[PDB]
Amino acid sequence: AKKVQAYVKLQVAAGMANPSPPVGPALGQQGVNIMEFCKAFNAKTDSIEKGLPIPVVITVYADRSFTFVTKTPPAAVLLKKAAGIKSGSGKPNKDKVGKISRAQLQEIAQTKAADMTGADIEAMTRSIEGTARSMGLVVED
Amino acid sequence: SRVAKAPVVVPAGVDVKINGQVITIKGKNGELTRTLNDAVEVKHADNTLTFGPRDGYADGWAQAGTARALLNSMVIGVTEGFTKKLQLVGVGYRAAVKGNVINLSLGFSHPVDHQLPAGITAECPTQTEIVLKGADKQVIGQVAADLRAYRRPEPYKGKGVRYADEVVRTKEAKKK
Amino acid sequence: MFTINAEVRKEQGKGASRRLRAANKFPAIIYGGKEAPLAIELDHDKVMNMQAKAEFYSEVLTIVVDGKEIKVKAQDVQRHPYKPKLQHIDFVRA
Amino acid sequence: MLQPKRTKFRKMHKGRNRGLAQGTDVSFGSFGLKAVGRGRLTARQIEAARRAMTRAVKRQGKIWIRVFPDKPITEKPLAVRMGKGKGNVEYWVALIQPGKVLYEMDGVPEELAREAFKLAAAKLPIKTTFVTKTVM
Amino acid sequence: MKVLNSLRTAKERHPDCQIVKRKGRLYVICKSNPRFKAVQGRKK
RNA sequence: AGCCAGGAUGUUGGCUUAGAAGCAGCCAUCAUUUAAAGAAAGCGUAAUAGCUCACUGGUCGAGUCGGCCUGCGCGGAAGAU
Ligand SMILES: [Mg+2]
Ligand SMILES: [Mg+2]
Repeated sequence: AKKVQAYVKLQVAAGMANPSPPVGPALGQQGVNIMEFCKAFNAKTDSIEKGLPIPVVITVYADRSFTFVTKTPPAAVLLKKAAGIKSGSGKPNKDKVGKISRAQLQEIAQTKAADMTGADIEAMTRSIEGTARSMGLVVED
Repeated sequence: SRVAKAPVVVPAGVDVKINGQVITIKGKNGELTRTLNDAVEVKHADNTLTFGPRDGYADGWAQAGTARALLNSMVIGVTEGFTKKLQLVGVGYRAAVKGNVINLSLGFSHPVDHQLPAGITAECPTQTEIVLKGADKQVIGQVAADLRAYRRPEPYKGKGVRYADEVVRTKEAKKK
Repeated sequence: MFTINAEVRKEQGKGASRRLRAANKFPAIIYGGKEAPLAIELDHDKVMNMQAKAEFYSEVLTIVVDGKEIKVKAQDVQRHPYKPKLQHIDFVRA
Repeated sequence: MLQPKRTKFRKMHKGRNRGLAQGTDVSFGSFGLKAVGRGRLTARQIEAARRAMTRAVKRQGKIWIRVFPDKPITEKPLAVRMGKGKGNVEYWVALIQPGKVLYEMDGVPEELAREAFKLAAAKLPIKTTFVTKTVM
Repeated sequence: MKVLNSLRTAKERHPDCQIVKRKGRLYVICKSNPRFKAVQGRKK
């Protein structure tokens, strides 16, 4: 795509839509009106869910505020809810912190045929797994 | 060496006088004269200047490779001339042109003046923009050291006289 | 497969061999089977590099000495005490 | 600190350090650190140099120490009149002649052994060099 | 700038180091990061 | 060796997670669009951040590189009528 005008991502799982203690100014030090955080996020995030951590983009214009677009949950956060332990790594491959499988993973990788760089259904099966592996994973398909 | 192996071009207008090891190359913007090191051979004929060694002088290729980069620059200077660029940065810093005297007011109790050498003259567009124009390249860098040495770039506010090809890296005002 | 060019020694003992090494050569010897030992003198630089590939110590080498050919194998080697060179080598007519 | 556990005698004639070395090929590992200059190694030097290589290789790779103090060094302290008996044993040294393999190593790649044995050479009082196992 | 009699550790700290001669001694410039600046020697 | 730019993604990698996004941490060292590209060596700390960078491609056109056997010399090398 095109050149940069400040677009990154600062937030955790959807526990707060416009939070004070979590991020602070750092998300509204530029042109980010901390109001659109809930007045755009809720205005649009009540369409997929408001409970997984999603990283988004940021678009500030010379006019008023910004429009951000989401798209897919992070691969690593997916393992806390339904795969293994409560947080993830912590103590990775010293012991055997679990046994997921290729099956559980794919339903949240194939569904990403645009935001997941890859014209190969197969790649997502192992690429999303790439995020999910450092947390000490034995693959038992 | 590899510089030395590539000769220099002499287009029209150029003059080339080779009295042994004395050289006078003149064009449309000067009469640049230089005493050539003994251990060199700038030869003529054709429309070129080969730079070789002379038997009995040790280094030679380093010496004739220097004449290459020297006469190279000379031939450019007597046609197109050289231009450096000192942009001023740091408040209360004047720059104006009173002929061939540069007006500097760089935060001191005394505005410093600088008289320009021979063919190296110069001017100003504004109070933060200096631009010199000359023939010799050994001298514009020299004038640039004099003009620059007066007020060097302080590295905390990037203040002072700086080149325009200049990288003014800064660091943080300590801690606590 | 390696072929070493050698000349026969005209002297022997410590003086000549230190003089040989002073002359950037070094002695070696060929013995074995029914025939008599053969005192030889070798060019130093050539054998140093050869024996830097394991093949030297397990293959049949060919010594060319006065334009003939003696088939031998390396059997023992004296190396310089602390420099990368050679003081002497044994070859056996095996 | 390496030291003989017991010896027949406490004290020893000065003796000399003539001749060439016997330990001249790498006989246990794949790479070696060899003595070039001539001299005496104190037990404290050998220990300081042994540490340097073990810092560098983590708890990986095995190391052999081919030299051993064995020789007691005596000294008379300050403010003592000459004569009146041989000094007290203060520390222990090994006599080194050029060519002695001092240290060997095997279990790391050659490039790392040279680096690891090198971070030791600055601890030794004699010049040294890196040597390798050799076929035959 | 410090002295030291061993530039083997100077020339590798930052990439912008090269070592020159200059006078009788042997200097180690770095007009990129002037912290990493070494000399090798005294005088007369 | 110069120089053109590329140096894009799984990805704040999860992580004791105060902001840790390579980026003061814990460990791991997967695999993604490929000529390339590390869950990364660094300027940096509110955090992306920015640019060189590790890697290749277009260009340049006959050599480059530094270890052996060694002769000689340079640095290290400051004292008092
Ligand atoms: Mg004798
Ligand atoms: Mg001087």
